[PDB]
Amino acid sequence: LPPEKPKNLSCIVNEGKKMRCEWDGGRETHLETNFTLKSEWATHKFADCKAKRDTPTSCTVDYSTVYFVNIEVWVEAENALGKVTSDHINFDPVYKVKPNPPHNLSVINSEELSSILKLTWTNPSIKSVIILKYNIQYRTKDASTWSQIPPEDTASTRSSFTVQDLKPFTEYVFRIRCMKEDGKGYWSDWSEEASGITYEDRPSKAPSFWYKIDPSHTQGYRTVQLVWKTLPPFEANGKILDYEVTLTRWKSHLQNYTVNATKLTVNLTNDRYLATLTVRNLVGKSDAAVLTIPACDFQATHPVMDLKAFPKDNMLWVEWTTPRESVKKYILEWCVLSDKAPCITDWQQEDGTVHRTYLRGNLAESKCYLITVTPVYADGPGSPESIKAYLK
Amino acid sequence: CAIRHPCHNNLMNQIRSQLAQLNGSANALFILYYTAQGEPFPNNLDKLCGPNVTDFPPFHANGTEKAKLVELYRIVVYLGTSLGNITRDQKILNPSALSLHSKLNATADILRGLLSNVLCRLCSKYHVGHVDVTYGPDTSGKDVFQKKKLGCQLLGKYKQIIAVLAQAF
Amino acid sequence: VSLIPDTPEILNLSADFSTSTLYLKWNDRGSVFPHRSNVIWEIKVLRKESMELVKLVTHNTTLNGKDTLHHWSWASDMPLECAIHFVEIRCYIDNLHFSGLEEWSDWSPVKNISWIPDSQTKVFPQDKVILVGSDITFCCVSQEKVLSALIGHTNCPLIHLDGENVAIKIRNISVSASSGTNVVFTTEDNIFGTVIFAGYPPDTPQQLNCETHDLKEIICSWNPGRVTALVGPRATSYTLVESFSGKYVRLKRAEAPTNESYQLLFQMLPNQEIYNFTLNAHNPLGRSQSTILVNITEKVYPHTPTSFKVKDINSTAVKLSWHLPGNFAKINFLCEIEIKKSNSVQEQRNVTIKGVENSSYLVALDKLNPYTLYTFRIRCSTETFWKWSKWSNKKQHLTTEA
Ligand SMILES: *[C@@H]1O[C@H](CO)[C@@H](O[C@@H]2O[C@H](CO)[C@@H](O)[C@H](O)[C@H]2NC(C)=O)[C@H](O)[C@H]1NC(C)=O
Ligand SMILES: *[C@@H]1O[C@H](CO)[C@@H](O[C@@H]2O[C@H](CO)[C@@H](O)[C@H](O)[C@H]2NC(C)=O)[C@H](O)[C@H]1NC(C)=O
Ligand SMILES: *[C@@H]1O[C@H](CO)[C@@H](O[C@@H]2O[C@H](CO)[C@@H](O)[C@H](O)[C@H]2NC(C)=O)[C@H](O)[C@H]1NC(C)=O
Ligand SMILES: *[C@@H]1O[C@H](CO)[C@@H](O[C@@H]2O[C@H](CO)[C@@H](O)[C@H](O)[C@H]2NC(C)=O)[C@H](O)[C@H]1NC(C)=O
Ligand SMILES: *[C@@H]1O[C@H](CO)[C@@H](O[C@@H]2O[C@H](CO)[C@@H](O)[C@H](O)[C@H]2NC(C)=O)[C@H](O)[C@H]1NC(C)=O
Ligand SMILES: *[C@@H]1O[C@H](CO)[C@@H](O)[C@H](O)[C@H]1NC(C)=O
Ligand SMILES: *[C@@H]1O[C@H](CO)[C@@H](O)[C@H](O)[C@H]1NC(C)=O
Ligand SMILES: *[C@@H]1O[C@H](CO)[C@@H](O)[C@H](O)[C@H]1NC(C)=O
Ligand SMILES: *[C@@H]1O[C@H](CO)[C@@H](O)[C@H](O)[C@H]1NC(C)=O
Ligand SMILES: *[C@@H]1O[C@H](CO)[C@@H](O)[C@H](O)[C@H]1NC(C)=O
Repeated sequence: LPPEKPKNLSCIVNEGKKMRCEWDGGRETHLETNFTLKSEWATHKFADCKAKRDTPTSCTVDYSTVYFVNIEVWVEAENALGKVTSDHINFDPVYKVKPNPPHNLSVINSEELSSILKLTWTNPSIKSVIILKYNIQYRTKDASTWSQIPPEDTASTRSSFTVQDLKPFTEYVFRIRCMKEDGKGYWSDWSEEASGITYEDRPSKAPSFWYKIDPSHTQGYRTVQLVWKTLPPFEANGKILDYEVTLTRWKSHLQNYTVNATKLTVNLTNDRYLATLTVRNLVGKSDAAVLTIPACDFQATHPVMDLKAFPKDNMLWVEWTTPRESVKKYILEWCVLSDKAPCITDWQQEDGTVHRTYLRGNLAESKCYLITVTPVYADGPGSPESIKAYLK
Repeated sequence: CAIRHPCHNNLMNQIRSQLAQLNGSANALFILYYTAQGEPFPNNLDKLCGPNVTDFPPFHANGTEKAKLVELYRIVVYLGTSLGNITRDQKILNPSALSLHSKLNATADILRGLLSNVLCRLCSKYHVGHVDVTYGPDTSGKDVFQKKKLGCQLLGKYKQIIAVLAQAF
Repeated sequence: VSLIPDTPEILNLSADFSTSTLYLKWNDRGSVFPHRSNVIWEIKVLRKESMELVKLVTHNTTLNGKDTLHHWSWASDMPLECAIHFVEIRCYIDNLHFSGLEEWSDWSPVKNISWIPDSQTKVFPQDKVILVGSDITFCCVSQEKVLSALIGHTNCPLIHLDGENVAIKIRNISVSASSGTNVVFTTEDNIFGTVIFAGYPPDTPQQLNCETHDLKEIICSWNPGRVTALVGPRATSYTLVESFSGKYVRLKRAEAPTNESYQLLFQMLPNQEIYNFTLNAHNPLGRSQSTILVNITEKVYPHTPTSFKVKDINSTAVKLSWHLPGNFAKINFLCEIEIKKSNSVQEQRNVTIKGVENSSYLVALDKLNPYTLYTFRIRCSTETFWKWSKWSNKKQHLTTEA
């Protein structure tokens, strides 16, 4: 039972340590064998690699590795009957070098720019011998699949790189590995992950808000209630500091408030007014919305017809026919009719083009909800309508 | 030359990279040597570690490639012998240092590799068959201070000649 | 009358340039003076054109009116290769039975020695080893003017000599490093220097005790005291010698990264039963020694048993059999076998076993329970109380139950 040629002659070199070459086993041959690896500089040879009997996997070399010097390596196996040698290869140990991953990755944010970030790292000690190429993958704070950076950019030895086209106030994680430039060689391990954070340039388009009014409290004096929703932590682009709303009309009123909360109670007159809400951040130059409060006595002003709300499925879908030619927006309200207790209402804003949508709240089962749709026009809201509908 | 099997073809780029690495390692080794030698040495470098040796193989840049390779072979043989002697002397005198010995061993290994490469190239290209090499005495002994001074001057001359050879080839 | 002694003559003068000392010899003309009168000899050592550096006196007496040679030596503080040195002698006889006045005799004719340049070295001495704190003077002979000199980047002042030579007096030197401090003399275009070594005497080796693993050899170790600050060919060399027999072994300092404590091999001699060792230490500055007497029988340290099995016949429970190398065919053993129950208790018992050849041993047991998750462990001692042997690999081979 002569052992077959130990072919496939795999081999790998490691940076800072000695190299090692592999082979194929073949059949069991039911006999003990000792693989004797060889080395040849074409001028002078060295000691033969003796595979340890406990784990004869690759090799156990003893000479230091030198680059830019070819060497011929082959495997020699022999059992009690027969002798056979494997094939020979001539390779350069500088190509099989497996570099080390970069260390101490740093991330710093830019001033006034949220998309532009900076990435700095430290190249290993092998940068002086060979030319390194990098491969960087980035993802958000919570992502399953990483995003691949085009390798055409990081194709040369560089110490820093700048990332752009990024969303504001989004933390990102980076990692990098390096290998030889010409593509010949094994990739290095992945470096340590470094977190980062973008800037807080400016909030979103507009913090939409809706007004609430009571009837005449004391002979024409009515209280107004201003409420607005909280912008999610992806459009505000930074921590919310305070809200700022301005109101002025009728040649005499001009006020400004910096209430931290959403609810503020101010007593106004019967005359019309113009609302303007801004949300100030640590940077500034925020955006402004608008709202028109109607006058004292207004008629129905084009009420809504054909209102419906129904199950099927899992969310009450409201729908209505198209209103008249002039419609600004729809802001419908709803509450639950609880026995022996009043109801508090919620609200949401819809665009003028949309005629059917689903409400977003915390409704429960086996309850009756009174959904009221208030059509908002140019000169004030119109006569609303109500309808009851179960959940399940 | 008793060549076992034919050589590679990129020997020129190989020896160029080896000469660059040799220049770098020689600069680093010289810095380490004149830093770890002693206190009065760095202050009087211009007089103690001058690049003047009583015997050293000359080099001609205007010469042909064959003559340049022969001169490089002679120079690397002399440098290997002198580096072995200096390493022995430094291991005898100061056994505490380890980075210096590691750099010396790495430089000797790279010198032997360059020697093998240039011998392979010269025997595969021009078929010189045999070369003429002259061996000398220890040229440094019986005096500790003279040993130190000769070693530092030799390392300075080696740094200079390797900085010249890095641009020559 | 005036009694004037005869002018003495210097027979021969010599010097040892290695240790920088002088050798003087002369023969008094005692055959002329029959009386046994007391005499006094004064020798003045004058250098650098009659500077009168030191003056000595030696009191002697004529040996029954005979002429015998007297030798006198002196160690100079400055190397003899730095300047010229003159020497003259004179005597003054004092007769107890003389009535007239006694004066001093004339000085001997001048006898000088001058070192002729035979080597290329210009600074003296070369590689000298002295005690820390000793006073030494360095000299640099040359043909050109010297600018300055410095050892510990100090630039100490320099003194002048007769011909174009300078010297520096460095008092109370400091401790040197692994390499000697360079005593350089900055010339106009060259630098000549040497090295000096300042080390401490070898400390007495403490903690000198040794046991034995087998009755074939002894391994006696120790630890040095204060570091002598001398590394290389001038380091200390410890040597262990025997008192009664006289055999000796030498330790080797080949490899540089040495261990903390130095062991030493000493083969046991047949049937001695008594060992009285005496360790020696050598150094170019001093020496120390320390003796110790031990009883090799009681100073024994057994080895841990290896390659032992746990099995027996279907009869009463396992009779162990461990292998212990060495030569103990004369003394007995006290291997205590510790049996452990199912993580509940662990009883102790010991049985005596006579020594055997370099092979395994045999023992017996008594009424061990069934499996009960039993485990085995052994640690051998000796009838002579000492450190117990190291534990071996625990085995839990159980004889069949039910
Ligand atoms: C990365 O920064 C750390 C400091 O946070 C440093 O790590 C030192 O690395 C050296 C050698 O690798 C060690 O001897 C030190 O113990 C490490 N820690 C410190 C605090 O110095 C170093 O500046 C950088 N290390 C790398 C590998 O890039
Ligand atoms: C010192 O000793 C030397 C001896 O080496 C003296 O030199 C001798 O001088 C006399 C006359 O001057 C000559 O006749 C001898 O031949 C010399 N001996 C030699 C050259 O070996 C020298 O005079 C003594 N004194 C001094 C001051 O040097
Ligand atoms: C020789 O010099 C050393 C130090 O240069 C002196 O050692 C000092 O001695 C004083 C008191 O004697 C101590 O207070 C210092 O702490 C010592 N310093 C050191 C570094 O040991 C030594 O005394 C000097 N010798 C003489 C005879 O004066
Ligand atoms: C070892 O035997 C000697 C007998 O020669 C004991 O006596 C010592 O002998 C040495 C000889 O160099 C002397 O230096 C010691 O002073 C002697 N010691 C005594 C107490 O007389 C020696 O004692 C024995 N060793 C021990 C440890 O007792
Ligand atoms: C050195 O050790 C031996 C062995 O332990 C001692 O010899 C023992 O002497 C006692 C007498 O007190 C006998 O009862 C033992 O049988 C002896 N053991 C033997 C012969 O193996 C010897 O006495 C010790 N030396 C000293 C000075 O105490
Ligand atoms: C063996 O060859 C195959 C190619 O089919 C591949 O797994 C590799 O190159 C070799 N593997 C080993 C372990 O030698
Ligand atoms: C390995 O096996 C071969 C079989 O030819 C044998 O000659 C050799 O002694 C064994 N051991 C070693 C270390 O090679
Ligand atoms: C609010 O208005 C008052 C009116 O005098 C003015 O002083 C103040 O600066 C204003 N605050 C902001 C934040 O505009
Ligand atoms: C009230 O405003 C302050 C800032 O003046 C700040 O603590 C926060 O915006 C508000 N407080 C709370 C408890 O939300
Ligand atoms: C409430 O409105 C009334 C108007 O009649 C007046 O007291 C004032 O404007 C408001 N008071 C408070 C405390 O807001």
